[PDB]
Amino acid sequence: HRYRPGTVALREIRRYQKSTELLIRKLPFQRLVREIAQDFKTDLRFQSSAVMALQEASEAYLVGLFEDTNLCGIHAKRVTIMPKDIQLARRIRGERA
Amino acid sequence: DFHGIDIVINHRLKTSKTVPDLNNCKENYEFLIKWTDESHLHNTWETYESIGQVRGLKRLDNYCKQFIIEDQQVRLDPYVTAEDIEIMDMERERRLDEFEEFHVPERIIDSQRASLEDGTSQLQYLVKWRRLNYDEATWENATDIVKLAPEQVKHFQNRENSKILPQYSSNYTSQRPRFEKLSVQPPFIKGGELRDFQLTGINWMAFLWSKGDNGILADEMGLGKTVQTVAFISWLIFARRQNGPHIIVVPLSTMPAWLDTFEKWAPDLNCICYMGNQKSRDTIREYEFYTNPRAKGKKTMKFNVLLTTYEYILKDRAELGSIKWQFMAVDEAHRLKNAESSLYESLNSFKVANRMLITGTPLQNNIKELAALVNFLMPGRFNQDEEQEEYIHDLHRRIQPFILRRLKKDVEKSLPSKTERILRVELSDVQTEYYKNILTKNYSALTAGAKGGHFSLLNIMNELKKASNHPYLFDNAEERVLQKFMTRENVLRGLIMSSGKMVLLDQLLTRLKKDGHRVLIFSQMVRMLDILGDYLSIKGINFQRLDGTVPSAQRRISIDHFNSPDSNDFVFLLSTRAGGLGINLMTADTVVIFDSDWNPQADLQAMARAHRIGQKNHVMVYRLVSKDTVEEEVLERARKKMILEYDMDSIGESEVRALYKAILKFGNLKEILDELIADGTLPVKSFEKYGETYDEMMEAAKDCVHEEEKNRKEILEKLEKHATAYRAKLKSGEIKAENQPKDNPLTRLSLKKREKKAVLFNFKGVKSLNAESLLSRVEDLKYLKNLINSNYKDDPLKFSLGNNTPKPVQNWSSNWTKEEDEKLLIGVFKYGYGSWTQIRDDPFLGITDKIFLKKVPGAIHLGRRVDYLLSFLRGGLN
DNA sequence: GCGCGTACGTGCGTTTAAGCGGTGCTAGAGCTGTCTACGACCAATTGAGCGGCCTTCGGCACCGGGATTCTGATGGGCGGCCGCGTAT
DNA sequence: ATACGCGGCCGCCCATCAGAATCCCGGTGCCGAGGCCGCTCAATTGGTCGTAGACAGCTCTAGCACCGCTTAAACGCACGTACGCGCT
Ligand SMILES: Nc1ncnc2c1ncn2[C@@H]1O[C@H](COP(=O)(O)OP(=O)(O)O)[C@@H](O)[C@H]1O
Ligand code: BEF
Repeated sequence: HRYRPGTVALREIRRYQKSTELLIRKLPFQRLVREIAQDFKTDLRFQSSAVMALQEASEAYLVGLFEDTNLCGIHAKRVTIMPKDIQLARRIRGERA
Repeated sequence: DFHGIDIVINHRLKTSKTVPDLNNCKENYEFLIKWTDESHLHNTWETYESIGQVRGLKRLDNYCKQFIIEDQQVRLDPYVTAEDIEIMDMERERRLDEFEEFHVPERIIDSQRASLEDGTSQLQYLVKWRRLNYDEATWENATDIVKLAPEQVKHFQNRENSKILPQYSSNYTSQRPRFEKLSVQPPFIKGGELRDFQLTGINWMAFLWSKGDNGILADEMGLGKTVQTVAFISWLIFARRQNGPHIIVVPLSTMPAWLDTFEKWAPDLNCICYMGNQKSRDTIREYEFYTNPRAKGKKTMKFNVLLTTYEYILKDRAELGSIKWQFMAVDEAHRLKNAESSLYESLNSFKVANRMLITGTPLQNNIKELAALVNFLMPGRFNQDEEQEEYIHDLHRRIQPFILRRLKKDVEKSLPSKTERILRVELSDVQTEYYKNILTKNYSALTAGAKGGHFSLLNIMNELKKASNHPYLFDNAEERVLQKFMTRENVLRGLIMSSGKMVLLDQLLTRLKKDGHRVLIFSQMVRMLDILGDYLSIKGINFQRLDGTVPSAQRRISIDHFNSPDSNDFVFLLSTRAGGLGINLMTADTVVIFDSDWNPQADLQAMARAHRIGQKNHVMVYRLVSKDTVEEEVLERARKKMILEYDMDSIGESEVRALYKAILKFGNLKEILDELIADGTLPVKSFEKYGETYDEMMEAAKDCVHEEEKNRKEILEKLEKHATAYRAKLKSGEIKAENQPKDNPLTRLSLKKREKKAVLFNFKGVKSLNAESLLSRVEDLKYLKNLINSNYKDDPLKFSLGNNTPKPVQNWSSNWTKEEDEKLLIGVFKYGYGSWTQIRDDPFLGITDKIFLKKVPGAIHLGRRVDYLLSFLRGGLN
């Protein structure tokens, strides 16, 4: 496999693409919601899927984010996603001010 | 693969201030180092300038770091008490105890002859060590293997030789052999004698064994249930000749018991388990097969019995599914409770013939399991006030067969008595606050209001129940009852006080404390157990905890430490499912219950671990029933729940080719009939059929031998008769001595006597069988077997030549002297003629680098060597 | 950070075409007015559609039997052992 | 006292019988169209009434076009400064 410099960097990427499993765990996420959902109302219940569905939404939501972030990052002469790279992306999409 | 550091064992001083620096350890400390990829046994006292940069530097440095500070906390500080000195030293003591047991070997896995750099080949054994799993078994040569553990090697040979594999089992598939009621205890129970309720149990299992039906063992919690299966396994093996690899699945908690329970009640069948991970996975397969891979299902077969944890079933469902099994054992088979289980249809795929569950699971709680058990043992086979008689007419008549119900009324006559007392504890101060406020969101939302939301139902019917007696199970409880703002007395007092149960327990505990009873605490919740972990240490009572979070090795150490004759700790705390998991406690008398275990019967076994056949101190049980709470009601439902509790044709030429070689190798082979058949050498035929063929084969051998001798004998007389006639002429001068004919009788006679030609015959199979070769070795070995037997019996090797002189072998490559011959003979006496690697490798012989099978002597040289010695000392060359 | 390069901002003069209010013209939106076709509604009969329930052959990947090739003890015959041994 | 005989040992080429391994034929499990089907409640069928909306007439806004006086805005070019972007 050639040498070692930036060897995995592109490798993991590819394997992750071929797959289609959830990027983030499905146990911490499950409480995260239960916990905030309480603050806006009491005595809450949850459909098995409802979360499954959120996970799907969210994950997908972030990737998408990163996907631009990357571009921005490239624009900059950089291969590094940065704390702001996040902001511009959002700002111009418009949720971020 | 390199010589690098693996671990730390021992630390000591190297040489004759306030804190030792690393230099001090380097110039004043010697440390025992275990090397990488190498057993424990080769450990070296080495420093840093001694070895230099070696791969692996990390563990010593830290361990030295641990060492430096350790030195400051035993001798170099006055805040240290009496007790820390006890622990800081103690560690040294235990750290070595877990290191010592690796030196003792526990099983030899296989034997490989591998070559060395001096051109030599030496035998090595794959050695397995004590209380460790199949990994890191490294090869060690045989020289010292028997020099430290002779017993292992003796047994190592025995299994390989004891041809009793699943290769010869009787065809009773179609139909069975009529079976017999046993009176006596089978000559296969070395562990002892059982009683009058362990042999009959066995006679039913084996009794419906011959029906083609499977059965349920439903006896009390510990009526030698395990002995009944092991003996059941033993008598189905030397009764109906079943070598059929029996599969047994037991709990990860209860197997170590079983092994010893299997290796002490029945020596002769070996018991190889399944308890590893990745590496093991391979070693199991190393011995699980013969000759690497195998066409079809032609595995030669190297086990019968196994033990499997419930994990491992499901992780590798597939490989067992393929291999056939016809007998099943399982431990505490209440698992198959629902008919939607994963192991519930996992077990059904394993081609099987008979099953065997053995648990005391009550079978009226739900009718599901009652049916599930019946559906599982027998796939296919399956109220009203006035039809109930009609109903149990159907249920009693059908259910019984595959069922066993039998009371203690046995072995309990010796064992000291059983007893249980309830406890009515009423509520406290801070208690009502959280018995009252919690059933609303008044002050439950003021303090910890964010969490209120999720626990709100938890707290109602599956907490209040659990958080009724003790409110200390959340956050805003600890300072609630402590009325002040470090105090040590108050914390102890403040915690004992809040609960009705804590005080009641503290006083009873004290009450028996001075009288002398060992007390048990079974709590439902993990944390309660830390809670107490925190209090009892403080007030100085020696204990250990028994949770759901502990390595098999660590679990095992303490359980034994506890049942030993002189153990200080009379306090031991356990779990409901984790506590009653398995095991037994035989020293313990008292057991106390904090809260009922949301159900009837989880407690009944929970006391079963302590109340067993052994206990000689009666028994004592306390149940802390909360008053004016929610504990009460379940207790009543619990009651509702437990209301009901109910000839091979002839021998062909190839065998005749098989038998002839075996005689040259072993001599009379009539005694050894089965051992050869078990392994490749012989087909399965009745004992006589071979024995008669063995005898006529020599009978054919001698007749040809004599007939030939007679004929030459008759001619030889005729030639000498002529020979004398010439002799008269020779001294008379008619023919002169220095001018006598080319051909004349003297020459004819000479060639005739010096006749050299093998003697031959047929035997309805072989071509031109050697008549003399067979007769000569049969007798010579008979003689050597006879003399050493009657003078050197107890120890073979002492065998001596004494004066008698057999030829010197000057020019052979290696040292050859009379002692070497002494062993050479014993070697065949032990292994047979013609197998010489066997003889050369043997640790006992000591001939290992004097044999070379340009280097002499090789295989024929020895072959030449024995025939000459054996004839020589009987006087054969006469 | 720094340094090189150059392109893009700022200016003036030249130049080009928008914006303004002026008129004229008629097209196409918006209104208006009568008819009647096509969609809603109510009826009664009929099978497409949904839950409930279990089917069969073909394809991936593990498999099966028979002739054939390579390794091991066997064996008479020509040679060599130089060292104990009987006969004169 | 002195010389001849030989004896198993051994390298040699030369012979026999079993075991290993490749090719000739294979069974097995998984996936995806199929079939069966049946109680039935939504679409279809035959049918009446009435009303939107097509359609023809009409008039009456506003979108187009067109022109010329006036001029602000665009244009193009000249000059240099202060950034884009390249390197380290
Ligand atoms: N039938 C028996 N005969 C002799 N000894 C027994 C018998 N049953 C049990 N024992 C002894 O009692 C101990 C535990 O046996 P048992 O009570 O059946 O196991 P468990 O804890 O599973 O019930 C063992 O150490 C064994 O020596
Ligand atoms: F019968 Be037991 F608890 F192994």
